[PDB]
Amino acid sequence: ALSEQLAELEKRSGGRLGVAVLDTATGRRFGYRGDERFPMCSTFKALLAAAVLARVDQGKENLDRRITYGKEDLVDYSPVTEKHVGDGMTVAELCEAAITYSDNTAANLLLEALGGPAALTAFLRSIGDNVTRLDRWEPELNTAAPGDPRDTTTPAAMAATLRTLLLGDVLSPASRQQLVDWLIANKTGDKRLRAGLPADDRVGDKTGTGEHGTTNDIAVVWPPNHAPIFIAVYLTESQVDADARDAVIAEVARLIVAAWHHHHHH
Ligand SMILES: [Mg+2]
Ligand code: NA
Repeated sequence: ALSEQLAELEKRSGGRLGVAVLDTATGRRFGYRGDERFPMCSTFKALLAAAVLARVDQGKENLDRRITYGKEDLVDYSPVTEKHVGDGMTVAELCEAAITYSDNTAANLLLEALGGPAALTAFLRSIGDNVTRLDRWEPELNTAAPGDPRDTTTPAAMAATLRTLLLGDVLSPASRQQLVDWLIANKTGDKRLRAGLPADDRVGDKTGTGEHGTTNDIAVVWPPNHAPIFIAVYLTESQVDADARDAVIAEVARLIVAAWHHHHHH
C-alpha cells in the first residue's frame, strides 16, 4: 500500500521521490526508489558535522577554535555567518549554524577545516558508506542537475549512514550526543517531516533545498518510549511550488505513520 501511495504522491509532485525508513524498535524497513541517486543539497551538512566531530575526538580539531573570515567568504544563504564577520565563530558555532540554519558559509568553512569534499567522502567510505559522494562546495553543490552523480546519495544509504553515526560508535559519546542535539535544534524543517509526524515525537532533522525543484529532509524520530525511526526523503525535478514540495515531504511522514502498525497521531 505504502509503495502505491508514494507512487501517487510522486505523480502529484511531478518529480522523482525517494524514501527510506528503518525502525530500530521493530526492525521494519521500507524503501521507495531507495537505491536511486538524488542530489543531497544541504542534507550533507549533517555528515560534515559528523566528520568534524570525529576530528575533534582524535584531537585534530577543537570545538572552541575560533575561525575568522571575511565578507568575501560569504556565499548565498548565510544567515548566521553574515552576522559574525567582525568577531569570527568557533568550530562548534559553525557546526550549529550549518545544521540548524543550513548556513552555507559555515559549511564551506567546515569543509575547508576538514580538507574538502574528498576528505568528507573518504570519511564516509571509512565508516562503510560506499554510495554517498561530495564533489563540490557551496553553493554549486545545490545545482541538482538530472543525471549528474556529483553530490548525491541514495535514500537508503543516507538513512543507513545516519544510523551508523547516531547509534554506532564512530563518534565518542559526547560527540554523538552533540550531533543529535544539533539535529533536534534544527530551525529549517518545521514544514517538512516535522509537520507530518505526531506531536509527541522528538525529532532531529536536516533539510536540503536545491535547484530543479529539489526539497529533501532526513530525520531521526523518537516516539515516546520507543527506539528511534530513521527517515530519509529526497524529492527532485518537482514541478509544484516550494510550499507544495514541503507538503509532499510532510505527507511522506503522514503516510509512514499510517502504514506503521500501532503508530498514529493523537
Ligand atoms: Mg512502534
Ligand atoms: Na573578519
